[PDB]
Amino acid sequence: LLLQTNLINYVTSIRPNIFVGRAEGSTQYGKWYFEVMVDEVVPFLTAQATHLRVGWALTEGYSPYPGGGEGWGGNGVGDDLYSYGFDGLHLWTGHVARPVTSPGQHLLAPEDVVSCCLDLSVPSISFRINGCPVQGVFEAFNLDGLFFPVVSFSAGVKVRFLLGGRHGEFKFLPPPGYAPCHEAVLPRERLRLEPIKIVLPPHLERIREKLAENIHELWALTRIEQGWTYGPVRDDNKRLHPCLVNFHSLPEPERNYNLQMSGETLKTLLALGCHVGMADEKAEDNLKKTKLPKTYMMSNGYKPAPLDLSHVRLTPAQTTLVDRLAENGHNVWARDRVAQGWSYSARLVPYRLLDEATKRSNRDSLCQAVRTLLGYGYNIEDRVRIFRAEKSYTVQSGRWYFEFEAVTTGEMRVGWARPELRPDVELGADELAYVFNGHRGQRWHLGSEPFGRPWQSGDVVGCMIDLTENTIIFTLNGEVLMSDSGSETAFREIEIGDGFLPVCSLGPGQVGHLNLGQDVSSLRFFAICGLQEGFEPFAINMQRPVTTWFSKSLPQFEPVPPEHPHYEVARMDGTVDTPPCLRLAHRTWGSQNSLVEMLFLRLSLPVQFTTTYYYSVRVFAGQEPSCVWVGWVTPDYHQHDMNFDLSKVRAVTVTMGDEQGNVHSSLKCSNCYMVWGGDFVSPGQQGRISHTDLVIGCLVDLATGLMTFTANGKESNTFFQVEPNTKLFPAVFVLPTHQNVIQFMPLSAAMFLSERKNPAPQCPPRLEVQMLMPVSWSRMPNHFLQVERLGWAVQCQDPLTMMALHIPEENRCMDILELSERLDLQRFHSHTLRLYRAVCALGNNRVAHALCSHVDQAQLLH
Amino acid sequence: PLINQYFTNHCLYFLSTPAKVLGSGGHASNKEKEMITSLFCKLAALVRHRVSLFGTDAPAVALLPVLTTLFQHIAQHQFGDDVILDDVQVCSIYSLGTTKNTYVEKLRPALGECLARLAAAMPVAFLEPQLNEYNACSVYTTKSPRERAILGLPNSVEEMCPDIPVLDRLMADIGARYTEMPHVIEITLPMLCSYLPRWWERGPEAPPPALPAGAPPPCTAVTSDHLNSLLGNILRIIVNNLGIDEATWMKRLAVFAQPIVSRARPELLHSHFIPTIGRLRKRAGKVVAEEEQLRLEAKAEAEEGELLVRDEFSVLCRDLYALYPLLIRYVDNNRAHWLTEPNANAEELFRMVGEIFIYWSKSHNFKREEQNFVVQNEINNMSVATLKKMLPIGLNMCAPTDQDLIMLAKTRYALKDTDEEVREFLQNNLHLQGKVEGSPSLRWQMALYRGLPGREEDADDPEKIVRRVQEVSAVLYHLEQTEHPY
Amino acid sequence: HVLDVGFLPDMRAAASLDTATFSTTEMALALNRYLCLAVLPLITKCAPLFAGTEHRAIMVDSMLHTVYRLSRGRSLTKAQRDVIEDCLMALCRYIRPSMLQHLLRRLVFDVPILNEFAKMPLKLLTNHYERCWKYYCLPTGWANFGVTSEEELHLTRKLFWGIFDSLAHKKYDQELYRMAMPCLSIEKRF
Repeated sequence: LLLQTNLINYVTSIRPNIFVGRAEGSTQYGKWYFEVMVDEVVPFLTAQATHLRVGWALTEGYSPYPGGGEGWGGNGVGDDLYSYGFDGLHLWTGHVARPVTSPGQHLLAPEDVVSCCLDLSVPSISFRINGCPVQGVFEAFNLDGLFFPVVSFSAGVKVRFLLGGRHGEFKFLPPPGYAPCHEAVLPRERLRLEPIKIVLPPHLERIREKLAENIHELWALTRIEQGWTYGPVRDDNKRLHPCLVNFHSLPEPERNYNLQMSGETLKTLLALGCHVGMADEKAEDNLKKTKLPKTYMMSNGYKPAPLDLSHVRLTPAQTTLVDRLAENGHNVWARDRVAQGWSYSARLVPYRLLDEATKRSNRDSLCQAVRTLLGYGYNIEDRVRIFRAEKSYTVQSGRWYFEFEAVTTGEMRVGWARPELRPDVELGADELAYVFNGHRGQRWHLGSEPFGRPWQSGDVVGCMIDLTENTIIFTLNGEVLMSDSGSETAFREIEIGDGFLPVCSLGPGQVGHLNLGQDVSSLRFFAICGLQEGFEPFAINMQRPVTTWFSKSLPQFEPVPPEHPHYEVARMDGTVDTPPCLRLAHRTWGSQNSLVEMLFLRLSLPVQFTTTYYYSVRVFAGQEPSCVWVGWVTPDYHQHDMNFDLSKVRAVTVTMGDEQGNVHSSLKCSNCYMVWGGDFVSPGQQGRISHTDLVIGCLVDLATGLMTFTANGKESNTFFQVEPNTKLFPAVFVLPTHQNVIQFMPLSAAMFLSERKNPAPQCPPRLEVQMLMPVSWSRMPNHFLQVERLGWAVQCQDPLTMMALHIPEENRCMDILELSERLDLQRFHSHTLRLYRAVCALGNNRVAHALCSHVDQAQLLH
Repeated sequence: PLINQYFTNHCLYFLSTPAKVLGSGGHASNKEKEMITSLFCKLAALVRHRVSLFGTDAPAVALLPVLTTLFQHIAQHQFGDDVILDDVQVCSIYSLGTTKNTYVEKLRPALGECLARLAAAMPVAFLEPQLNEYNACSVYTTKSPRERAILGLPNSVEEMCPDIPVLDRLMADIGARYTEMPHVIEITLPMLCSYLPRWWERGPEAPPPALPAGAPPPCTAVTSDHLNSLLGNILRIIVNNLGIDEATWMKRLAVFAQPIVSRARPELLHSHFIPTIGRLRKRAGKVVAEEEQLRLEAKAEAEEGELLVRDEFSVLCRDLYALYPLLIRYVDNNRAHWLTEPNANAEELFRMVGEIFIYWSKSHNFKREEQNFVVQNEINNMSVATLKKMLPIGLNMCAPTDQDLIMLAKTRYALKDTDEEVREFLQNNLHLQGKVEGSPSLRWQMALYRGLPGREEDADDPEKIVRRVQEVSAVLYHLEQTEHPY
Repeated sequence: HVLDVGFLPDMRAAASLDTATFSTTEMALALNRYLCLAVLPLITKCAPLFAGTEHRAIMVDSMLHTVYRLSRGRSLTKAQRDVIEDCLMALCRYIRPSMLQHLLRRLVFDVPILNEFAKMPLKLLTNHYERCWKYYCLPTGWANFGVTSEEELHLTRKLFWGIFDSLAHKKYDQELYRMAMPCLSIEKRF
């Protein structure tokens, strides 16, 4: 019932820039073997047991946010379903600490190695202990994403990655069919460690024949003039060239070889939306044979006589079509090769993003054909991050200034803002911001407005505010920006309001450096527009770096605000004739019909010990059985992932079963599926299947005592529409049943722990329906982990720990410092500290001994 | 059908650039063809407004076969020689009566989409015939001499080379190294064309009657040209106009030619301290000349007292004619130098000692008798942003910057001490009372924390308080300007 | 009021040559056009008021009976000023001048309608995103105006400028994606 605290170590995970995925197409054999050895000397650092574990990550985890974590603290890997790990004896999948049987049940002691293997055919991940295999592994997981090789580590852990290509001296032999970076890894990049997150038209015949003849006449002459003829001996591995023949009497294999490309040229040209027509009729007769000094004669008898194209250049536009056709051709070739080739050669992968040189050559291969045709005459025409200082730094009056450095020159914004800057809204889209955009040279407030020249590399942009005169004057590299209307950065008549607060935003793939003047010398100029004008920087007197809260990305849970425009709920009173129920509403007009709005209940349902071992979803009778089960504590939140269909209501009712506690989530119009939800669910939208992974695969030493279950089943969606089949719309009352106690019944009795024996349905005000908001705020820690060559091994020594809150009901960590801006849990925590002091009253020492358990000497000293 | 046709051209004008970057060729050429049938038409009502508007935005590769304007390429050159050759003889018609049709044809400075094979004919078609009338020609005052700078585009000819039109005729007539062999042939006229006006140093404007009509076009054009290889031509180009403007030092040089040429090329790219160190003292001498205007208002004011004399046409008729037109172009000198001067001021105090020592009299003397500028500025404010008011626009960021005690808080303390409407005679009193502060105030970490690192040798003297005693006093007069104008 | 009082002019519109005596209602409404003229309400315009605009245009063009030219000018002023309190939904009232005013060669009452028709693009330029009906009615009306006025019109400067405008209520994103119907090439159009 009360918030908890304790010191927690920072944990961070890093990876090499290696990506492995699988889909219906190119796969690079989709199975890889991963190896890494450890070097640690710290069984126990200052705070607690040092945490390290290795595994995979399917590019949608985003686990490392230094600070708040799902359980206690920022655990590195394996703490969620979007990651998998192993620390010597554990199967870490979603805060699950199941160990395994293997000789030498010890942690990652120094001079130990681990081997990780991934199979694409069956979804299976297995680990290899230093000398032993694992007696149980997990399977049946998702595959939609690239799987990182990731290592998690606390302070004091050093590990060395092994690749096999150049320095990965594997102690274990690679398994039969896994290639450690042999054919292609990052074809357009390199390796490095990175921290995660019957009738035919004769027109076509003549065009094709002329094209094919004009392009194939060059091959014979080139091959007979280059003098790359065979030696006196008959060598079959010398790459003999049967194509060294005439371009007219070429045989059937050569005919087929030319026919594929000749037909594909016209096939891709007829699908590009060009207009067939003789545009100018100029190149047909203007073919001038260029001058050639008499050295062109060669003893081979075939003088080089190419068609003149030294002055016939069309445009860079059709080069795009040529490149697209070349990419399509090489993609088809790659598909054909992957279908049957399976060549173990230093083999090729999708060429759409392979490399600059090869792709340029592929484009030029058809560029020659396009140019020759022209010379002949026939010519044919996820979100943005936001950063801001904490509300306590809000400034009401004066003259204030800071500098932003724009390393990249993409979508980045700079300006001031009101303290209550709602996230999930592009910077400057409303009245709560006065910012500038340098990607297009336009200023932003309640809409775009052109202003000032756009940015360049570095381009340290200065931002200014004058609360006395209500003016905002941006400065660019020491020169004041200018507006098109003859004014100086027109944001005039800006009221004081509740004070202003610096803010910046970064789009995808952008890098920004802002300097609020914590130290005097870091500012770029501050001597042309602010030195004597009273214009005075932000951090005039700070003994510590400014907090600079950032914007989260994880979609947490938030209560439904009673002021929401088009989402209105109602707590209908429970009567004798009807159980208490909650409804919804929507502004059924031209307003925003949003996505599947995920609704949550307030409190939890932890299963005992299990007495349930299953769930009973019911529409009107026994529905689809075998509802997922875990048989553990596992608090479950009832979820209503309903789709707004511009209809009346999708209500929910807290009914009571005959001898079991069951919900009643009514709906009336269209497709809306509502089942239980785990306490760590954080998905987006647009998905109905494959949202539960990491099934349990524990077994025995003989792999015989194997039991499996659909572990981590959060959204066990019930597509109700398979139950009825009619051309109407009657009310559907789905009432899943899970609560099981001795009744010799409602939802609230089990989940409130007070009126447990009372079976009357109740909805105390603690129960509030919540929705799932995509983005919230967060605090940037003022100190991070410090940390790599000679095999790119990572060395980390510096210790770092924070003291962290905890919400037992919601089961999620959070840094204590967030209370400096929450101001709703800060008051409660101050009052609970006062309660601790009151109950440890004057002249009492038993209660003091009891209290030395909820808190600790080290925690108080910190 | 004239007004509505012209009106819709204002909106649907720039449609070529953002949409259909290469596919808009047929549309733009099609409209221009019909605009030529109105050349013969003569009407009593003026229709010239649609003529300039239509061609101003009409331009907004080889795929133009339906474009009969390919045959219209020679049509434009045809009218070029008609007026100029006939006007050589050219009084009632020595005016814009015959030149009113030449402005729309010439002006095509940036929007270039077609070549029309008109490469080097224009320098000989009209420019060389225009050179015939450059000198006096024993004719009256020229009617439109500025058309040479306007209609003569600043190197918007796509090719320049001497001795080609007079010698290379059959070589191009018969028909891949082009425009590269004359890499040094370009600099044959500028080495000679620039030599004549520079040596000219006459006082009155009469000896150079038509000289200003030809000075702008060459220097402004070729300065941009050939910047990739030869930077020296840009270097000496700044000196070219710098020497010629020395003749502007006299209080009465031009009453009509002064504004035309001042706004003709307010451009300086290599006239700053690093390229042209002497430009600082060169313009500093102009500051001394500019100070002479201040004595006129003070001297005539004494005689104007109590209306003892005919002050209607004597006292006021002195400063309006000379002072107002001069200072149009001096603003850009400090504006361009303001990017480096405070940084150079941060580097050393000698960066703008002369600039700080000057421009004070611009507002010091113009506290009263402000109507002398408004009447001479009728073209500007008749229709706030007066040129006189913006005179210290660059000074207020530099002149009070380096006064004394770069980071010692004495600057603000001195301003507070003299914030008492102190008279010029009374300015000595504050030097005896003193006002300083080594406060624990905002001088802590940011304010007055650039100055000491920036003032490696922070020269502070008891006499230097007098220098700072004048900076705030100037701001006292500028304080009431914002409130009083209303 | 616009529902209750506004019903009365709709009934009163039915007077061409049959009443000839009941001009009392015409004067009663004519002397009380200040009430509608003096306000600019219904910026939201949730309710469909295109019927009221159509009726107002009818009485504007209803000069066949007694018109009381002063009251005619009062009605013209009321209609012209009412064009500011609407958010451009009177599609029928927008297409009516194309059928009536554009067709007529300033015969009797086409000039007062053409005044507002030319005044509309002044506020509709660079804004007022068009719809299917608006985008379809724009080119036909523009072509009719630009073919009819050039030659057979008089030499009156006010009459010439009474329709002389660009008249392009173009949108920002799009207005209509239906098949163009020249009778049922953008370079050759204008």
